[PDB]
Amino acid sequence: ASETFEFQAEITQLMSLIINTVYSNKEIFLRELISNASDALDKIRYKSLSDPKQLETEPDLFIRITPKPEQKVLEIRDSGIGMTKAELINSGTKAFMEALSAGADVSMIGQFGVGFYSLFLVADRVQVISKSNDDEQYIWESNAGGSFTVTLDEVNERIGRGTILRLFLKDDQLEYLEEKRIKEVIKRHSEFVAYPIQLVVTKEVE
Ligand SMILES: CC(C)NCCCn1c(Sc2cc3c(cc2Br)OCO3)nc2c(N)ncnc21
Repeated sequence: ASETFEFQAEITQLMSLIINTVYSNKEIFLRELISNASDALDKIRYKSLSDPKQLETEPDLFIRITPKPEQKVLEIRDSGIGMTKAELINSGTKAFMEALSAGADVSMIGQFGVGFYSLFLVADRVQVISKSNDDEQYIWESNAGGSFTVTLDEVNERIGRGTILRLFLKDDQLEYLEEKRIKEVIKRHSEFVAYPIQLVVTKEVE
């Protein structure tokens, strides 16, 4: 039983714009999601200052990137604060689009507070799987269209705490499934992240 919701008008506009743009430096999406992951980790860590038990659901603070080639999927996981069903369901958007019209580089998206949407530069569908200490695990899904769904999660691996951004990459952006490519993008735009960034690589035994 999934629930469907309509996106705020400006958001639907932003997604269409991003998923269709021919912008050339699409790799910036990884910088933005890692940044958001880092932000969520900061949150749970700061919250744990006066409520240590909050960390018990998942003691390790990390950002993990897992390419799943067979499915043409790239996952960006963090053991941050997570999001409840209400948070997933419920700006900076309009001002950013106006900046874009004037010539601003798409890479400024994060400074406008909407960097999450840069994922549509390399993917045409996304599932945000999240588990907040305050709610059950839920799945938020969008295909850049005007509506998104939120479903109680009974199909994905249990997240102790945190969020998984599961990107369904576009057929021409499959390079982001490659370990070599992924590393260089990370090393290039995320040198000062306080959390370990783990890359999960699958290698056939010799
Ligand atoms: C204070 C509040 C306005 N910040 C919201 C940040 C939402 N968010 C984001 S950005 C985001 C996430 C969404 C979303 C919109 C955004 Br923007 O709808 C689908 O889930 N990434 C997060 C993450 N990795 N962990 C926890 N929260 C995350």
